[PDB]
Amino acid sequence: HMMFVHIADNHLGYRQYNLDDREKDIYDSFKLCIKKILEIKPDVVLHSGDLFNDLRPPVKALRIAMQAFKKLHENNIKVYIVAGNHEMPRRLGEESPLALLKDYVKILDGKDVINVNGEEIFICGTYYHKKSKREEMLDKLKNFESEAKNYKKKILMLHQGINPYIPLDYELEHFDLPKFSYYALGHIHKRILERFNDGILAYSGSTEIIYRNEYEDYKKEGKGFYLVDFSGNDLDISDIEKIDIECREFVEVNIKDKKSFNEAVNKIERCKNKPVVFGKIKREFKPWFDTLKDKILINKAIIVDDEFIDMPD
Amino acid sequence: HMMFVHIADNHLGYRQYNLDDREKDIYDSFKLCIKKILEIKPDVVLHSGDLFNDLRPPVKALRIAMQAFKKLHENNIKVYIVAGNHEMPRRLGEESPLALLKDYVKILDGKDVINVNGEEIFICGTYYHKKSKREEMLDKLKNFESEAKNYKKKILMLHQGINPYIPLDYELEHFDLPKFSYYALGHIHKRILERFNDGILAYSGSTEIIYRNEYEDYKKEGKGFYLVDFSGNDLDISDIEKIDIECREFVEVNIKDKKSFNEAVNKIERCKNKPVVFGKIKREFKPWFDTLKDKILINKAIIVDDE
Amino acid sequence: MMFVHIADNHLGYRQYNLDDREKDIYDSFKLCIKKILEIKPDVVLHSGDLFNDLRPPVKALRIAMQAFKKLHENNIKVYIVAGNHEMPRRLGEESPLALLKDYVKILDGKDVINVNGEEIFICGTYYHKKSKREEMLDKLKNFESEAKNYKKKILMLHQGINPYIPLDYELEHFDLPKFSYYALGHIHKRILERFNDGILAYSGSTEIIYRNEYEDYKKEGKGFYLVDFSGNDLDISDIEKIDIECREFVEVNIKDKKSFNEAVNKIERCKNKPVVFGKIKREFKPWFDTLKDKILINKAIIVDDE
Amino acid sequence: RGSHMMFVHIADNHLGYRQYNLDDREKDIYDSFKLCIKKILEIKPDVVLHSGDLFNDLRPPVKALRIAMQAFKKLHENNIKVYIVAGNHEMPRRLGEESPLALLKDYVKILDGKDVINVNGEEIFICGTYYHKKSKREEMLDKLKNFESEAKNYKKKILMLHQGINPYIPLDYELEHFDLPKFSYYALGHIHKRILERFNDGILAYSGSTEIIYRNEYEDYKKEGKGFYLVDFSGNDLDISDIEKIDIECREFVEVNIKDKKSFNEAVNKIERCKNKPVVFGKIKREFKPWFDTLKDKILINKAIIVDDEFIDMPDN
Amino acid sequence: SHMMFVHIADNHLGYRQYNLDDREKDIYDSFKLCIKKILEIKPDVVLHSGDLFNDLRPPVKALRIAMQAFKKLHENNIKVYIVAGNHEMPRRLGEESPLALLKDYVKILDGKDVINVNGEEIFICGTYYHKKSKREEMLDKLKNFESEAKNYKKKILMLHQGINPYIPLDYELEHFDLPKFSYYALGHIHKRILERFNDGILAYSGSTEIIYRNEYEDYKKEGKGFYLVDFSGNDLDISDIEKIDIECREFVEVNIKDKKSFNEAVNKIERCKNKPVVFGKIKREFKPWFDTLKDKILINKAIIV
Amino acid sequence: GSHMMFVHIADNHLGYRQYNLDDREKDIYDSFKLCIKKILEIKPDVVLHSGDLFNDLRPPVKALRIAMQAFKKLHENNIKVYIVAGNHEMPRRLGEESPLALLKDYVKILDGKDVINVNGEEIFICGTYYHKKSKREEMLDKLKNFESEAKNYKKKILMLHQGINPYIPLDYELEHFDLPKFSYYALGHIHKRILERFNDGILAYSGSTEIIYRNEYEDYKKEGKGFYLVDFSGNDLDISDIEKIDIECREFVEVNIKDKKSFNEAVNKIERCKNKPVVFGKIKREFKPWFDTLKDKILINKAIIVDDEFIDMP
DNA sequence: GCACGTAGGACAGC
DNA sequence: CTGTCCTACGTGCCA
Ligand SMILES: [Mg+2]
Ligand SMILES: [Mg+2]
Ligand SMILES: [Mg+2]
Ligand SMILES: [Mg+2]
Ligand SMILES: [Mg+2]
Ligand SMILES: [Mg+2]
Ligand SMILES: [Mg+2]
Ligand SMILES: [Mg+2]
Ligand SMILES: [Mg+2]
Ligand SMILES: [Mg+2]
Ligand SMILES: [Mg+2]
Ligand SMILES: [Mg+2]
Repeated sequence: HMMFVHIADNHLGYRQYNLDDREKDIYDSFKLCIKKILEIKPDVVLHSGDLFNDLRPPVKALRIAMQAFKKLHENNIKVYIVAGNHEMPRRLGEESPLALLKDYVKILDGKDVINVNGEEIFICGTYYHKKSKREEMLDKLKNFESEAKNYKKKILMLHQGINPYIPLDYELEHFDLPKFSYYALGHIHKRILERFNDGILAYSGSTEIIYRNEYEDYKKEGKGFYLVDFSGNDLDISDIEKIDIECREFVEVNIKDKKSFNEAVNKIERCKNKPVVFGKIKREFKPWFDTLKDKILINKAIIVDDEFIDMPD
Repeated sequence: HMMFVHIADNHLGYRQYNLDDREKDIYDSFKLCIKKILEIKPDVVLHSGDLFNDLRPPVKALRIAMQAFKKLHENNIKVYIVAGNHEMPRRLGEESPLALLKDYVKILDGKDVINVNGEEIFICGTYYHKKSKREEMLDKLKNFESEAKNYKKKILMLHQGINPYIPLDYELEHFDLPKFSYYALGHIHKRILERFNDGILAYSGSTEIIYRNEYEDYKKEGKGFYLVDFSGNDLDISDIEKIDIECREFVEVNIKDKKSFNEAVNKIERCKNKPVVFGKIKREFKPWFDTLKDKILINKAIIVDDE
Repeated sequence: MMFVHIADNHLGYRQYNLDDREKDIYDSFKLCIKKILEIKPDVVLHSGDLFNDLRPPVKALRIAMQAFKKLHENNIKVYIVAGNHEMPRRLGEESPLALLKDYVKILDGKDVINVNGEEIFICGTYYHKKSKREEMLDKLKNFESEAKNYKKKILMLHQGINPYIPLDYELEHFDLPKFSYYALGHIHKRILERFNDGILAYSGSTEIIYRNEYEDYKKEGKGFYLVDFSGNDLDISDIEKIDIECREFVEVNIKDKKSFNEAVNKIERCKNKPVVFGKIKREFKPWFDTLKDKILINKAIIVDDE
Repeated sequence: RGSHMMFVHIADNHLGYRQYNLDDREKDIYDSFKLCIKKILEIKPDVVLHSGDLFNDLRPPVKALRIAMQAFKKLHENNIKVYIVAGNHEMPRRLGEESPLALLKDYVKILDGKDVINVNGEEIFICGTYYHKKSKREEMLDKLKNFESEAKNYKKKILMLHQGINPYIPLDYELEHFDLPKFSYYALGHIHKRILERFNDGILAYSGSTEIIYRNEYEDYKKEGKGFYLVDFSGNDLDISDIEKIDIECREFVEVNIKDKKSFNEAVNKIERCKNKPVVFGKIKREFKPWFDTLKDKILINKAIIVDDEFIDMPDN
Repeated sequence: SHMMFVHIADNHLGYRQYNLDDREKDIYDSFKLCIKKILEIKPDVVLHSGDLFNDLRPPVKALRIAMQAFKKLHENNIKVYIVAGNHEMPRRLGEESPLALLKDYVKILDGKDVINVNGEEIFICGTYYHKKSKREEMLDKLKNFESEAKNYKKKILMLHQGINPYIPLDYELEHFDLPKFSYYALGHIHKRILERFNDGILAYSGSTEIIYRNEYEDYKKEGKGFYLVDFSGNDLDISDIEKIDIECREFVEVNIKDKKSFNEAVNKIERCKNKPVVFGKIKREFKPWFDTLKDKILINKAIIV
Repeated sequence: GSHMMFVHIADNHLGYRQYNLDDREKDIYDSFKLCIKKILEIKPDVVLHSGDLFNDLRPPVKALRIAMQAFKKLHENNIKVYIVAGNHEMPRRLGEESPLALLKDYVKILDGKDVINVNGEEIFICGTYYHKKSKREEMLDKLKNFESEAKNYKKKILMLHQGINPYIPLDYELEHFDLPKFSYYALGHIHKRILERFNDGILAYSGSTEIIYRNEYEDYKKEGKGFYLVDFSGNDLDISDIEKIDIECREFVEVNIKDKKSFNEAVNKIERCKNKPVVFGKIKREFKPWFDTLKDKILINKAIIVDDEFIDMP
């Protein structure tokens, strides 16, 4: 009877390694999500910020974003967004690139109660605030709890890092946020879904490998977005699907012998799309690995001249 | 039966001296033109490029731009634009911010025939080319006249510099461009209107003082846009009205004595808008002039420790 | 006090011209070193044949230098004697042992090492040929002279001694003076036993160099010795032998179904992909070729006879 | 001369090469190298570019390794940074095999990419790569363009390579001259003759071999002399005028053509005149052979052909 | 003793710094001062390593002084050798060096010559200043000298160049360029340099006056003048080399930043025995005060701030 | 005989480099060295040099070499030499020295009197350097003092380097009536040969030893360049006792090529030359490339090209 | 299908 | 008894 999508951190227009192919990769994976959300046709899409990677994004990025969210709004899919760190103006009077989506998307900086078929469900959220302004936020957060006291299904949207989920730094502590049915969170690029307070907290995670860390969460959790159903009166992890998205493959290598060289080539041959390779290659195997340049997107491996006597337990 | 607007070089989002106020100024003068164009309700608006000052212009610039061209298209005014030096991509696959206006505007890189009341009229244009590709351009230009041979009222749109009107550099020589009724030109920020070939050539000029030099052309010719009627079969200067737009005034000073100082105070009081001051002021007169810093936009004046 | 006696690694030896085999040698060597590093003895005595050639592969050299650096950085003093393989042949030719000069003391005489907290006398010399036995005897007698007033004395040599190796040998058992411990090398089988009121040892090679060494690996095991020499006297009881896993070799004689099953059983029972050698009847050839994925190399002779 | 910047371009020492199976010749190669090294230490440049073939073999004799390691240590200890590219001789063949260049890892930077060196007080871009074959020229072009890309916004750019370039060596060659982008200096090796000349908007150089490795190198030894280059690169532009060529004393070779008393006496004169027992080669008439056999003590090795022919050849003037 | 000889260079006759009569006179006077001491010494040979004149066409007075000097030196049956410096070297073909005017008193060196002194026989070779560009030629030139000196025991080389260790930028030759000679009579380097080199001893006589603003302190540390080697015995070393220094114009450096540094200025300036040249930096506030004593000073061309 | 003879030479302008040509600078040298040679062939008793030996105050070194080479050779043959400083050789700045100074050991620079005793007579010489017109006053006083000391002398010679009013219209430093009665007037500042009786005696300008300005050529053809050879054997001297030594020097041909004739006259005149001539004058544009055929035959072409079509028909 | 080096076996010793 | 032959085969270039 009801379903909604939690996505965030697309970082539209990010250009890793200054590679054209990569800027494309970000766009494509985004469009892939949009296609899937259009295939799913949920009632709501919660977007937890960092739609754009920059404050003044390339025209292609804006074209795609506007193109996409128009297509969603035309399919009677309601979309809520909170501005991420990257989308927050710095000069006075400066506008967010999110402003271009004003006609297809609701930018959240307060409460809103949305009536779906056939239920009535409460949403509140706010833009990215700094660690500096945490005090400011607490009042805002408490005012949200206040107006949500009498609501059964209440969703909170935020673009911050919460203390256990992100070492240093973080803007909020986990005991800072009130009881909500679902926590649509965004600033953290790894996939996080788990019970919290008396409900369920979530980071949708980035939709492509944006920064240097995300390599293992790609294999371990996969990148994409969440699809919460919220059909019944209760919600648990059991009613939350993770939609995965194919994106640029990264293979990590540690070529030190004939075996590790072949394991590398196997991993590379097995890739559907020309991978980004990283890790370490011993000097002695370097020119031999250079034979795979046709089969590889870019080689970001450190070359090691050192002769190690490393032996296993 | 027909009238149309030639505007160009608004340079949206240019932020002169890194000043907030200057970026506003540019917005303001643009939005004024749009209001005045709406008060006029012409049939066509020809925009000869450099609409945005940047390739990835600020968000406010894009919102202003889209709202403006929406407001024009919803009033059934057809708009043509050609991309200027500033709106042209560098990388392959980089897109022009003009593309964000695709829904209200025809971006020209070829011909198009527009049917007015009750006439049929030929328009063609192309984006900004470099001097380097002049040969390429000649081919393009010759093909336009060919496709226009049997047309009586023909308008050509370009965003280039033409050799007599701008010594160095320029991309085309004036004898490069074929016979057309009207030349909708851009890239030269001063107002230029004069007869040419067997028709009438125009540079609409910038809609605000972009560089410090264009200041006197504001004083001397005035900045804004053109309103050509093109009602009869022939068109002449008599049928071209120039719409002016008030914009930020600049004051030049050379204060070494009481005379030039008093002239300075006079001109500053004489200004309608808090002026941008530049020129020379003697070191000794420095603390005396700082009394008007609240009464002035910005002080970009040179200090002279001698004369 | 404690010390390690190792020898005959034959670094860079490439048996059957096999990549995997040259590796095997490196690997077992690096492993002894790791094991030596986990133990952290005071001294490491190396009785020669570290390298298999005078101009060993770059990797072998690279590995060796790293190894002894790591040992020297852990304040373990290392003595080595030049083996037959490490001895220059044309005049002016240099030994690959020279590349280790900064981590290792190459022995051609005496040296007294002060440990915590004992004082102990070491002597040794490079590999001499049979030809120079006369020469060597004097050298040994010169050692005995300088060691008379010393309590704990070790002799390092890389030779074959007459009883321990039928043919050939450079010294007779009665050629060598009385020492506490005879740190010897050049015989690839493990030899440890009391001798001349002391204890004589060949550490044995650290990998299967010749196909002959095949059974002594299973029967005695390859690696090195760990002598402590803590007390005033030392006996076999205070010598630990560290074993090393290495390449297994299977012998075959396939002429019927029995010997075939003995072979496949022996091969599957192997921990590391085996080297097979021996005799196989021609009629069994394509049938045996089914196991190449489970085998390193097949050096068996094919027999067209009845 | 100075400077804010200076560097030495050396290559092709072929350490451990043993020509004619002569101990003496093997020594010669060693000696001349050491002499280059000594001269560099007296010069004290900021950088030393070595364009490969330091060693003649993949598994070089121990003496060569010690001499080599000693040399680059002594250079590194005097804070001269050394960049090297792998020559044909130093490229591993079996998979996993190591280059003897690896033994210099701590004193030398092996180039297979870009690197920007900060000198006092200038900033200069260096790039290079190991030896590629003709077979992999395509592979190489992409890499070379990648250098051109990464050097455009750089002022001083040096390219290091160990290949033969098409005009400079008819057949064979791995690259064509139009393959390589504009660089300030082309630090090249693999052609054992001394080559220096302007090229593109810059200057291309072969340091040449530091001793007579193959039997061909004779005349360029006499005409150009073997050793290395010393470029200063102090100013923003560089021309030949700012490139000094350091010569090196090495084993003398005399070419002889003994056909009469004159040519015989001229042979003996050149040989007696030699500082070091020369390698004699060329032609000796049969009739003069046993007479020349008197000088075997005075000669390193005699590689001259004996000619039985009686020529009635006569010159005009 | 039985034998002695002199090494001098870089007088730069006719240099007129800041267009001052007194400066050009100073150079002259100091040159003539050097000449006086050479006459007091009475050596067997006099070696001059170039840059005697500052230009190829020097003023007539400079030409007069020089000729007069060497006339006075040649008349004592003292042999003199010279090699052409950078400044004395012709540009057009057919253009002559002013040294040519001294042919009657002097031997200009561009090759070998064996001189018999009392009572020994000694080998001299040298050549003029070559450019960096022509280093190759020079090496060949040098190689031919070594050849003709191999069988000679006492061999002296005369050159006017910068050698790589002794002068970073620029130099024409590297120190390993020059063969073993008994004495390296060098020029073009205005600072005093004397030290052993190869199997012998290399020397730069240094300028006889302060040409550039740099040379002020090197006059204090090494002293300016020329070298006097005897070479009577079989061996040569520093032990047999006396250096005659010559009194010349004092230079004062200033940095007036407070009353103290000003007082330090007055102390050093009043300390000048000879009408001083003042240079350096002066604070805006302190300009007029020395003008009370400006009559007591030669010229104030200190950096303008 | 005789008992006495001497040479009057002047204005060699040594180191002059006309048209910036190596050959011209050489020519000046060559003609000078030739004179010295002829003087040595002659072996006169005295040499009077009326100034302008050098062309500048700072002459090129080659010039100084050649000059000194010459006067030493003259002084060593026991020929005493007197010289006066020309316009060119007189210092301007205070303390500046004359290039004449470099010749002190072979030559006497005159700025006063000196009596030289010959075999077996006693004869008076006086002279002075070049003074400007402005300093004529000084000079007249100087001159009265010269006439005064020579009154009781029978053989008295005057050396000057000036232009005298009739012999040179404008400008001149002295009037002809400015100089006193002397046996011989050794004069120099005028490059043309002038010899004539004057004040019961004889005045002479030796003239330049080469064509310094483009004008002097026809004066060379008509009078010839070189020096004078005076004997002064009797108490009086007249033209009869003055031999004029001529010197071959660089020929200059003037052309005025306007027609076929004038062109042919040009080619003839050039071919007739012993030495590749300096050509000057006018050549019509139309004849330029036809005249370019003679480049091998010519030292330098300094003719104006006239494109103008003149109706010049007298 | 080729080439190349290493290994491995053997024969020559003044 | 070092030296060097010969043959055999692993491994990579390649077509
Ligand atoms: Mg983010
Ligand atoms: Mg974020
Ligand atoms: Mg423009
Ligand atoms: Mg514009
Ligand atoms: Mg062994
Ligand atoms: Mg052994
Ligand atoms: Mg090579
Ligand atoms: Mg080579
Ligand atoms: Mg000099
Ligand atoms: Mg000098
Ligand atoms: Mg005159
Ligand atoms: Mg004259």
